[PDB]
Amino acid sequence: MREVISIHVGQAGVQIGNGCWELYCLEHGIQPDGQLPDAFNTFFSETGAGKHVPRAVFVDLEPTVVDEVRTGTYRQLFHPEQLISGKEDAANNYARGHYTVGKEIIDLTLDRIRKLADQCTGLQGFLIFHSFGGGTGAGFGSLLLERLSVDYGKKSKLEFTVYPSPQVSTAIVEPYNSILATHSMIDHSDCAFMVDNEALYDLCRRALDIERPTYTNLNRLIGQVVSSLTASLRFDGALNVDFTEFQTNLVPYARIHFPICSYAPVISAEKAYHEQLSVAEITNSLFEPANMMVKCDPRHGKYMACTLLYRGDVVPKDVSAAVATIKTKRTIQFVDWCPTGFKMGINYQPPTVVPGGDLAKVQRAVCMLANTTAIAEAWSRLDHKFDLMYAKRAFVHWYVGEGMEEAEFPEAREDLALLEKDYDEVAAES
Amino acid sequence: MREVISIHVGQAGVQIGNGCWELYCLEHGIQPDGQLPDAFNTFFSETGAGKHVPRAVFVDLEPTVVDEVRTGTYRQLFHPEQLISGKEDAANNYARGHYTVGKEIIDLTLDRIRKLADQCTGLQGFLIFHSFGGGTGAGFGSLLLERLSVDYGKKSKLEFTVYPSPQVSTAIVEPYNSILATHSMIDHSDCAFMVDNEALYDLCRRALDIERPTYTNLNRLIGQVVSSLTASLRFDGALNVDFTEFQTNLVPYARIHFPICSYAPVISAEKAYHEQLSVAEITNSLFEPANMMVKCDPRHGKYMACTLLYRGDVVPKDVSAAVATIKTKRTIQFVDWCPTGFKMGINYQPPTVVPGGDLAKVQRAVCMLANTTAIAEAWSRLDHKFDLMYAKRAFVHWYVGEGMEEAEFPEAREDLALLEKDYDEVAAES
Amino acid sequence: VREIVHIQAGQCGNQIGAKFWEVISDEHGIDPTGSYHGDSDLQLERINVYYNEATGGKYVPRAILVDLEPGTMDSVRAGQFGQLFRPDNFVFGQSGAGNNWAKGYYTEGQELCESILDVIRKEAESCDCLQGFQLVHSLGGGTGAGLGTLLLNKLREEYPDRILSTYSIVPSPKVSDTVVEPYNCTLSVHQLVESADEVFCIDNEALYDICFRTLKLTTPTYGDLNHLVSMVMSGTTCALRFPGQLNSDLRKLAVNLVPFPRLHFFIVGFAPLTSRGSQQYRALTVPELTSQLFDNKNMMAACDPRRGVYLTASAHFRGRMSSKEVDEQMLNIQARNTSYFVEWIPSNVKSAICDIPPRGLKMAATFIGNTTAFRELFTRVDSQFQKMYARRAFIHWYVNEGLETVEFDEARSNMTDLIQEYEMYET
Amino acid sequence: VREIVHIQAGQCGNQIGAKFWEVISDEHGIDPTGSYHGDSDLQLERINVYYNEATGGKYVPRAILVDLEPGTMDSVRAGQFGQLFRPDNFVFGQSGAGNNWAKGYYTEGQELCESILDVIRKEAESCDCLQGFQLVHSLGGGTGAGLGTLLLNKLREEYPDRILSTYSIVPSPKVSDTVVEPYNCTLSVHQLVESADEVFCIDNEALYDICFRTLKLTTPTYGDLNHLVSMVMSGTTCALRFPGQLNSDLRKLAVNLVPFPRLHFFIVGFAPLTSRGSQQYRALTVPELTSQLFDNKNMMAACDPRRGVYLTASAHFRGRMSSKEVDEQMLNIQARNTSYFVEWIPSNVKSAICDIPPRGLKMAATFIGNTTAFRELFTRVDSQFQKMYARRAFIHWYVNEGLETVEFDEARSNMTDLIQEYEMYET
Amino acid sequence: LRLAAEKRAREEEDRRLDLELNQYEINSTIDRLNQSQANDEAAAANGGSFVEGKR
Ligand SMILES: Nc1nc2c(ncn2[C@@H]2O[C@H](COP(=O)(O)OP(=O)(O)OP(=O)(O)O)[C@@H](O)[C@H]2O)c(=O)[nH]1
Ligand SMILES: Nc1nc2c(ncn2[C@@H]2O[C@H](COP(=O)(O)OP(=O)(O)OP(=O)(O)O)[C@@H](O)[C@H]2O)c(=O)[nH]1
Ligand SMILES: Nc1nc2c(ncn2[C@@H]2O[C@H](COP(=O)(O)OP(=O)(O)O)[C@@H](O)[C@H]2O)c(=O)[nH]1
Ligand SMILES: Nc1nc2c(ncn2[C@@H]2O[C@H](COP(=O)(O)OP(=O)(O)O)[C@@H](O)[C@H]2O)c(=O)[nH]1
Ligand SMILES: [Mg+2]
Ligand SMILES: [Mg+2]
Repeated sequence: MREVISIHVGQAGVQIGNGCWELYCLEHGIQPDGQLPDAFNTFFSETGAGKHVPRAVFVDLEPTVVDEVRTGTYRQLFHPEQLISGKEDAANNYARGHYTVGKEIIDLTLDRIRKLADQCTGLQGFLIFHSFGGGTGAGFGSLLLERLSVDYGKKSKLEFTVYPSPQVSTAIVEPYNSILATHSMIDHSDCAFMVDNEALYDLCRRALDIERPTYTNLNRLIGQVVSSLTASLRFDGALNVDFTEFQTNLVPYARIHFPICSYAPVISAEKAYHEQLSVAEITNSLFEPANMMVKCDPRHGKYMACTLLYRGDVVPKDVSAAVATIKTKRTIQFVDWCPTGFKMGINYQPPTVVPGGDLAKVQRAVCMLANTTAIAEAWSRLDHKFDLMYAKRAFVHWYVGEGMEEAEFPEAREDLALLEKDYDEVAAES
Repeated sequence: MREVISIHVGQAGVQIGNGCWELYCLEHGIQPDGQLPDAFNTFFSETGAGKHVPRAVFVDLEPTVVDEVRTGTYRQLFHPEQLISGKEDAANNYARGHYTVGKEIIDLTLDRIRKLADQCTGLQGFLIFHSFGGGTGAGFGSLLLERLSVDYGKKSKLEFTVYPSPQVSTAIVEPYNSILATHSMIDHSDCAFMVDNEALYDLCRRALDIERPTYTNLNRLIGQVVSSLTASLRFDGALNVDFTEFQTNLVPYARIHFPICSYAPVISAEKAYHEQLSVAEITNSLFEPANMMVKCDPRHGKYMACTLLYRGDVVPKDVSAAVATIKTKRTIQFVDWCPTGFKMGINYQPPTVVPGGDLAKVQRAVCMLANTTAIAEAWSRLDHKFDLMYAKRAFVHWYVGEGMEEAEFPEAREDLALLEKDYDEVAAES
Repeated sequence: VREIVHIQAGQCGNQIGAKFWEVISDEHGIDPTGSYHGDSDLQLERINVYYNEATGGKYVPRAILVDLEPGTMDSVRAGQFGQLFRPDNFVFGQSGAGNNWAKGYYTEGQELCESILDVIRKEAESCDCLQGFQLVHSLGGGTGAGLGTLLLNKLREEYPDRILSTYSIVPSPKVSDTVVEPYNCTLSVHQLVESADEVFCIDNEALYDICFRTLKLTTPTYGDLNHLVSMVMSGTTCALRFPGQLNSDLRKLAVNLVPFPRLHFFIVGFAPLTSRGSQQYRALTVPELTSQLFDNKNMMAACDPRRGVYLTASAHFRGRMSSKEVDEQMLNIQARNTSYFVEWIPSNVKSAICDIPPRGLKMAATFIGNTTAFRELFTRVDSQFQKMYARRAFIHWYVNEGLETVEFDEARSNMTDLIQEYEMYET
Repeated sequence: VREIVHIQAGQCGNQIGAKFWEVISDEHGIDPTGSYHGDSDLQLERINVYYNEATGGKYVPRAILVDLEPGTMDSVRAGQFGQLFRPDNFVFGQSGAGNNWAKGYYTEGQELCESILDVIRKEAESCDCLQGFQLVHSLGGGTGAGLGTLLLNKLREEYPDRILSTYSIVPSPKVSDTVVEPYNCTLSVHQLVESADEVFCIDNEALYDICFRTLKLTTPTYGDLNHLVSMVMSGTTCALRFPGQLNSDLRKLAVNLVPFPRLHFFIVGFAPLTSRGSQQYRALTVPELTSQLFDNKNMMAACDPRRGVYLTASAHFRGRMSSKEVDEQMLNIQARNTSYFVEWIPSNVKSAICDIPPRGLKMAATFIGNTTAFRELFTRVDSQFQKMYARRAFIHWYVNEGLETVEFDEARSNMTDLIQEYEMYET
Repeated sequence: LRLAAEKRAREEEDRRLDLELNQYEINSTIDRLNQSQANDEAAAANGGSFVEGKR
């Protein structure tokens, strides 16, 4: 039929994938063991009898995170060939995850993903998860995309990556790693969505009433976005949006593809008791700077085309009035050479809840993917962080010692400057 | 339908507000929890299930007054977003609530008032409460009005403020805050009603029978005036008056807008047993200096246009005879260019009495809104008090250190000085 | 969430402060072991202003105790509520006090200064917000007078915005417990004027006079005297801890009462103080409190307001009472005694109402006023200092510590100028 | 599967390691007889890191014991956990230590080294993987200072890729227990700079100061000091043994913390520590751990961070806690104290979280920092070496073993160059 | 509504297991092996005083 392949790389990918497959299995009604107590086939394969197996590949260069799944409840769900573990991690070193260690396991990895696609008759895209700061998320993720570009060609490769936060930082060598991975992402990826932990933390505190969240709560938020993102292929609705429609509608040029994500309503039980949450309200919640999952102000730049997806008992008349109302907002700036500005989507399957969850049981919800020049503010930040370290040659010896050439450091800086030129030139006057 | 939004600032605004909503909820027939044991749309919205919610926002820079509502019986009525509390109060300092602390919370508030206006299908005005002497009442109130003016524009923003008393005073810096706030109010506000505590003390002791009142009794008296003021929009009547009519009918010029308040009959339940209290009686009681809610004698000045609001059993025939009689009274003056001089309205629903209430159950009552030049007496007293302290500059250093430039102090004095002689030109005749 | 950090210095500060926590602990309802065994929910509303909670339901005060000799400390722990304090906030030296201001300021102060500031840093940066600090010390001694002023500069340097409220005890005119007091008081005044925001002045003689005139105590001890002072400290911060009809915290008080940066020295008084035989005759009404507060005998400082003129006045009321009745009394007393108020400031009386009273009393009041009568108290110490300094005296004890003789001249010059400043504003 | 080889050389290293195995065995639940009797399945997940299993359920550590005289080997043999170790791993000489660096490195080291290296070889080649080595030794003695450097050079020759992390104790600044330490430490510094990837410096004096100030221990024996140091070894490698939300192994730490090849000396610390009986006054939360970790008094090395500036810092957290809470605390401490961190490195603080805290604590933390304050310590030893070397003095005892006088000048030259390199990067 | 009241029940359970931490102050003090108790080890009886050197 129609189907998507999910690959999880590094801790930040597989830990999100744990939350995604919990949500996916419980939404369709499959027990964690893979049996039953429809749209099953877009994400699972039916081995026979009454058992189901996901289309997922779990990979990290160190076995601690993966062995949690092998020992956890979901151990009965996955096929052990899918669960791939290396020996020693990349030590937050791009060169170690790309040049020395990465090439030891890449060909074993590529056989499994290709094998999984043979059972896949109607493949239409890939979903890949990264963390930019990590050695494996950036070093090995770059090596993965470079090969999949020639292995599969003109198939949309969508990514879900955690972009480094403005102030919250857990790796000192983080600014070095993002620029190196930026060069490899920019040519091969069809479109890569942006999220960051710093905005998710504030969102997980203000709207959802949690005093002290963990990585677990943030992972359920991201799983909801992907579930809403892929629901058009699974459930019935009124305006279906395929994977290829994202590729053309969202990105105007080759190198301006990076979007940002949003979701609404994200609300607790007590507040949703008071709020009506009709179509007009949820559409207004999307455009506030607080709901953005990237801590960048949209008011700094301007908007290119955005894509809107509605899940619930939503009537098309209300959708048109909402966006027409949005166009009346003079605080929202759109670029003149995009007077169309929008694509809509409607589906009938409401959002789904989880035991021990954090969210409210709403009848309708909307998910937003937006392309804006505001994230040029984010790149100029990361470029400046790189400049201070490399001016004094702050961490070059570690990268060069593991096979990396120094010549890549200025080149990766050069490509980013071209990207910085491309954004404000796009945002320039008609 | 037709809606009005209420905004409450500071200690005075908040605890007036919970007094008013105690009245409205009792009047309309809704429990404090929002359930039932019509004109709901004018003040309330219907949430999920049959629960209702006020169209009100409570704002203060310190949590004590707001937290009383949060733990009170009415806590389940309000949406927790509506109750906004700052960290540390303005310390009766206009600069502290305008520049330093006010700008820390201004933008959070403006989202909540704007978001509540989206649910306002037929919005026609706002109601805003102040106390002039307070830092948050004046400083943050001015900033709120300044922002709100450009946000909405052609919407009638009505204010209901407490003018500092001629002699009763609780703050030494009280004259400074009132004059600085006056310059901001005069340009932005459509119309603002004056009352003072000293007159409300005298009325609640003389006419209404209490030896020793508190602020609780005074707040209930204010709620009656607003209840009759909005009764035209809610319940049936032989002569309806909308909010926009009050703006046009009362104020002759831009800057002379300030009216004063009166209400009749204010009578204890033993005294109400004596007299029939016909229409002519209550109209005559309105115009005596004893019943004025501002302690300035109108006989010192002259009357421009007055607005009268009748509630209950009144018949339009009796109204015409009463006002004709009042024109014959030679203790009442009118400027010559106001021969008509009156706006009248009649509504059928009588006032509502309260458990633990003070007033009687009278079935015909009248409220008066009148614009008079006798208010110019109040400005001169306030202006005199400002000059004594400013000559030796008794408190400039506190305001300057908190972000004010000194040059604003003479400007607000000048703008008041023009208003003082503005009143004398209008007081003249040709 | 307007936390306040409490610092006690010297023999005077530790005994006043220790009695201070007995008052608050019973007000909020904390058992001396530190557990809540109260009677009302309103007590736990805003106990965060003064306490931290140890996991287990045990509450710890934000107290820092400072002295040069450990003799007074073990007398505090011997007290009933001494177990409450955190053991590590006990900061003390191993040398005699010396009763010397220079010795405390230069020799032993520097060694203890660095350790004390970090102890301050722990409590100051452990809370969500910080309004100001609270210092208790006397000026006649050497420990609280000397080291207290040094710490007051460091607190101002690090934390300029916060309110540095201090409570001071002034050396007495007639009988006093130290020969070299004019040297200690004169030097300390320079640091108070420029650094602290609010200063409250208490005289020991007035405390005796109130006990014998009003309370009719046949044998007053320092416990009864310190009980009176703790009430005023409790009253000022009551607006932070409990709801009220008209709120007024510290920063309101400083803005209204202080017209110019240097004029911020205050006198206090507490009503009602009822004789044990007059209770059956006195009917408690709001005007009855007004009579006691503005009565000259009730003032805790031995400076007569009638000899000077008022600049500002402030009254705090506790309990459920009429707002009209309170406001009418301020007008009444102002208009009936017009000769004692300055013309160029109208409405010189500030007022407030707080809902919850002290235990046992169904209504009580607190008074804080600022007046030109302070010229009396400073002229007193200036005259004694001049004669003790015209000829040299014990001064060699201060010179042998590092203090220069020019510092005394600077100390008198600044002190003299503050006397003239109050002279000018009387006109 | 990231096995680590542990080597104990000298008196100081042997006794620290003996306590260090008591910490692990309790944390994993291995009976002193080498058998498993624990309580959780998670303990058997990755026991292979530190232990070998003998057929029969008997677990044997990867430990190698080295000394020049048999005195300490018999002391460990009589210890509570003495039977745990493998008897063939005991390698020792039959000569006095001599307290001589040259004698240990040249005269007796060579004969022992060929046997010791083969003892390393059976264990290093026996396991599936080998990430790095672990050495415990002093830098003021004759056996640890000399022979430890010799084995470190040889281990670098055979295993270039692996992480040669060592744990060293520096001679104290005020009182020390040997006349000729400055010669010993200076000669050893040349080897450690070029061969060892990670070096952690610990001072005995700071260990005593922690004992009185926090632990209140009136008489701290060498058991307490070694136990405190044993906490840090257990904390660093805990990320390998137990799962967590954010894994950070040794090589993650090296790349993050070390900006340049030669600046890799580290100061360490641990939190929380229990004040006797005063733990009832403390509410332990994540912010409280942050207070102790970046408190300068909890540092285990007697070099003040405040007199220098920071380059990189790293904190581990153990237990079930919030990830937002951790990341907000690191940002808070870096923003509030900008003066001590370098501009040309943003985000100077790394963070990590582990799931399972040690027994006895519901949460714990480890702090590792790299700062310019090491210049204080190296100035100390260089100064004593200089005034000893000018007189010549005790060189008579090193020359008669075969050490040229040219080696003293070279050793100082490299030591002084290391000090300058920290000076320059302060700009 | 139910999910909100359910949510507060979970918090109260979480605070109970937070307040358990008084248990591990007991271990911290009762830790005699770790010599927060100051054991006076190795059989001081004046025939000798020692069994294990550092003890
Ligand atoms: N949302 C989310 N982010 C995570 C999670 N775990 C780690 N991260 C993020 O991942 C970022 C760093 O990347 P790494 O954790 O090093 O991932 P990696 O690609 O495996 O890198 P290596 O461990 O060195 O191989 C941090 O900024 C974290 O915010 C998680 O469970 N959920
Ligand atoms: N009628 C009436 N007036 C009140 C009431 N409470 C306070 N006031 C008046 O309010 C004035 C003082 O200002 P506040 O009410 O404290 O207003 P505010 O903005 O909160 O002042 P801040 O505390 O600085 O924030 C005084 O003149 C009082 O007379 C009340 O309950 N009823
Ligand atoms: N009001 C009051 N005064 C006290 C108390 N204890 C001591 N004093 C007086 O405070 C003055 C100065 O005390 P001193 O010991 O010099 O304090 P220190 O030098 O700051 O430590 C002495 O004259 C004492 O008589 C007390 O409990 N209450
Ligand atoms: N922390 C600690 N230090 C010790 C212990 N025993 C000795 N030391 C210190 O280690 C330093 C040198 O040890 P030394 O005996 O020369 O070791 P050697 O090189 O093997 O001879 C001395 O200054 C001792 O103070 C111990 O058990 N623990
Ligand atoms: Mg990884
Ligand atoms: Mg307020």
